[PDB]
Amino acid sequence: SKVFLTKHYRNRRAGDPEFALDFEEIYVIDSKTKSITRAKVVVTVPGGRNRDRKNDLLVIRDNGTSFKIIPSEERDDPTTVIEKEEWKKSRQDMERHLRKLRDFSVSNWF
Amino acid sequence: VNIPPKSLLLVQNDQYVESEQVIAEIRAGISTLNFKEKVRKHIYSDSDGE
Repeated sequence: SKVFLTKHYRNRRAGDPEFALDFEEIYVIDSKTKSITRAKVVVTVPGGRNRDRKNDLLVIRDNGTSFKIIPSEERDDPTTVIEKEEWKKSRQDMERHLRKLRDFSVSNWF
Repeated sequence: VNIPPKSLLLVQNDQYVESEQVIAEIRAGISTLNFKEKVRKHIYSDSDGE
């Protein structure tokens, strides 16, 4: 559905001993709207431009619409995010089911 | 919520209602099969008199 084009750092070749990727320049290609736009990346990492671009991690969420650059030390294991999303959806569904009872608004969620 | 062709609203304006209470009836606007059967129920007097 979407194709991401990540520009290399300083247009270096893959065989270069110091290779990197530039996440600030990513072009998405939509298939439903026949459009090719840019990615509104949100760089949240201490260091600025002086920080070497070898410790980074682009996290993509919300159906390929949210981009965040974070260091590779604070990453999340797959089970963690799976459990997070499952817990959020399950809590939303549980609050929906219970909202239709007369004893609501006087209850507590333990 | 409401249904346009046939809605029978059993409630009044500014009326406090609780959950799972019947508010309207769709009235099953779709026509029922026309097999009309007419039956005769008899009222029985409970006490004696005129």
